[PDB]
Amino acid sequence: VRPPVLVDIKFNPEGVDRVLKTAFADRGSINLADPANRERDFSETEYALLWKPDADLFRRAPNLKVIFSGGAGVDHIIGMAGLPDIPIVRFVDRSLTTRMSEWVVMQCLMHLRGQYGHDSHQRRREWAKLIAPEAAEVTVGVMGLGILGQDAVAKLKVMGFNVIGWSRTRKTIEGVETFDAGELDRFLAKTDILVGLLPLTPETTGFYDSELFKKLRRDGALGQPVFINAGRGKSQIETDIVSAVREGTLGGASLDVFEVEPLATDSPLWELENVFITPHDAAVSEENALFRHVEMQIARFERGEPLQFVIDRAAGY
Amino acid sequence: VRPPVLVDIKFNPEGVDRVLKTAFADRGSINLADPANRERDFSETEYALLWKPDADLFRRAPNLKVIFSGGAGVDHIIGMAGLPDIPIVRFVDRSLTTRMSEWVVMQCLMHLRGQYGHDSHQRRREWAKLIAPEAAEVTVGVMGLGILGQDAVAKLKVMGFNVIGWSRTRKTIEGVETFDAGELDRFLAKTDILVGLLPLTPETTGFYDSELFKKLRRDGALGQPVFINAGRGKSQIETDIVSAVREGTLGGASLDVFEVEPLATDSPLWELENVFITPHDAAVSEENALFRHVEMQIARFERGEPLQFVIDRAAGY
Ligand SMILES: NC(=O)C1=CN([C@@H]2O[C@H](COP(=O)(O)OP(=O)(O)OC[C@H]3O[C@@H](n4cnc5c(N)ncnc54)[C@H](OP(=O)(O)O)[C@@H]3O)[C@@H](O)[C@H]2O)C=CC1
Ligand SMILES: NC(=O)C1=CN([C@@H]2O[C@H](COP(=O)(O)OP(=O)(O)OC[C@H]3O[C@@H](n4cnc5c(N)ncnc54)[C@H](OP(=O)(O)O)[C@@H]3O)[C@@H](O)[C@H]2O)C=CC1
Ligand SMILES: [Cl-]
Ligand SMILES: [Cl-]
Repeated sequence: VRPPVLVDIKFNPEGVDRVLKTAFADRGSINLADPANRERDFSETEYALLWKPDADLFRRAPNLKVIFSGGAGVDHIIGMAGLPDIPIVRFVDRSLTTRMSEWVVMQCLMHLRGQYGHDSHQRRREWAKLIAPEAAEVTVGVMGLGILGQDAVAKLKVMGFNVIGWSRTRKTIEGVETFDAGELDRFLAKTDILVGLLPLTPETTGFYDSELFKKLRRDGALGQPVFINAGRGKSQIETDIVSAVREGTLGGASLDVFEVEPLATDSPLWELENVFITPHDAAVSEENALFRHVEMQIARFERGEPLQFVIDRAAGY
Repeated sequence: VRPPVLVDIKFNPEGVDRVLKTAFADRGSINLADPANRERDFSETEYALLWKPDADLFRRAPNLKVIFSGGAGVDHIIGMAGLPDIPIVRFVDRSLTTRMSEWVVMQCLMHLRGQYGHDSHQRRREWAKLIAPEAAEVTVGVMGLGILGQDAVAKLKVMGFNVIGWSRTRKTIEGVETFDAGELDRFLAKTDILVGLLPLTPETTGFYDSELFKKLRRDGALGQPVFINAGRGKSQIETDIVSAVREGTLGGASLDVFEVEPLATDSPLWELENVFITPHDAAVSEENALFRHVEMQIARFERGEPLQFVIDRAAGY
């Protein structure tokens, strides 16, 4: 008999309860939201699925073999005291990648084509032809070339954009100029539409700021460059986005993530011209997908195969 | 010395005058907008570039070898009395195809992802996550599989949509179910998002009507099906689009073309929920592109090679 999987995830508790009815069917689960588990024995527990876990979890479950993040991010876990030296697996919803690429391509097209203007005129019953350059005249600079960035690059290229990429270690991608960490300024100077698909680490906290926006290409085919972020909200400085749009440093933005979520009602972003807001719904997983992922990794682990999507502790993502 | 090319195109006359300064540089042009050409001798004229030409042009220029349409469409020419039995070449701006595909993919994504709702909530400072199915769950049915439709199909497929096509003669396209003329009802019943890329002919006049909209798939992943048209406006019955959206037969629409252009200020379409209007600017040619196209076809013709993009007179497009 395999021991049940420990689950401590701060999502809709009623939703989690329901998924867990059919998850882990060979072993069951220990839902830490249930008061009947306040004094549960975790001595045999092998696997823990955690999202914003209780601080003393690792004292209670000292024999864990693998930690599974309940999210795509691991900032919620990585900084915890007493985090054991065991693999931490991030949630890579293999079906979510394509949905992030739908969002990225749509946002880039809406900026390329002038959706903001089209919609403003439509609401005023104004017939107003706009000029847009073809995609090939515009360079999209993708920051982050991991699971999400490499899919976005591929699809943006097919739509016709010139695409360049930036990552901590330079990638090799056919047809796409790619840059190392240290080449940030050069990469920004070539970029008309910046697409952010970075994890949140100390190095990427407050990264998208006034100074960065002033380095984007100023004499490109869109007139003024555009900032797009669907990575993590704490990577950007929103007051600097607001100032940059008002002063014309940025021609617009598309944002799915924010420093504080939900975005405050009084944020200036909501009504800023040429700014598109989605409420962190660009690529949210269907509720079972996390559990299917964890189950699959357990199966690999129990056949003696390598875990996938293991984070690099020293790098922080 | 080759004779100058006859040009009778009802566009901005000042714009046409300017392009013609550098066009046809080995022979010149005869601009019929110029009053100095009211009594010009066209006995030697070989080529005519026409958009909504004068009715007696063919009496004045009886020795024409080739007619070039000034537009992508040829409805403006095809019905004319005394139209000579010589090739008519349509304007296929080889660089416009990719721009039509940008528009089609953007519109399909905006309907897939709920841009209308996102934007409505954003304007009200409301944080409101929406559910959207992945593209693979939605079938886009492309009507017209010519230069524009085949490019749209390819790019929609890469974005992840299921795609099917319909044309007068069935095409063979790998990975895409394709249907013949007579299979329209079956094709409509499988379609969640209809994309119209048909020419205007008698058979396609008033084609997109109430009866057609009621045949689109009703139990699909978008809930209610969507109508998209960027072919010709006279192919649709706008009052039926309005009724279909109000009654819930259509979940929304995207339109670049209209029965009467510009779209009347009082049209209900402007303010209809889930309807996106662009003012016939999805794929408008840069002003020189027409002349470069005509020049290239003349060069082929003068080397004894076949003209390209010749219309099928019996079929009407
Ligand atoms: N808005 C949303 O709904 C969602 C947002 N996300 C967010 O997207 C992020 C990216 O996801 P994913 O692509 O799967 O992540 P990956 O870990 O696969 O890729 C991360 C990329 O970021 C690069 N990177 C990390 N740190 C730096 C740095 N300091 N300098 C330069 N490049 C850096 C990495 O470089 P290298 O390749 O050299 O390692 C890599 O290319 C996630 O961490 C998550 O926060 C995820 C899902 C949904
Ligand atoms: N909104 C805009 O700015 C623009 C609009 N357009 C419009 O787009 C139209 C399509 O352009 P393009 O793709 O280059 O044209 P093509 O002539 O290359 O293709 C036309 C397609 O329509 C199909 N078709 C024609 N009549 C019928 C019919 N009765 N039943 C079923 N299918 C039919 C043809 O079938 P088959 O393959 O069997 O011949 C073909 O697949 C143009 O005619 C023009 O009016 C063009 C450019 C810009
Ligand atoms: Cl964040
Ligand atoms: Cl029309």
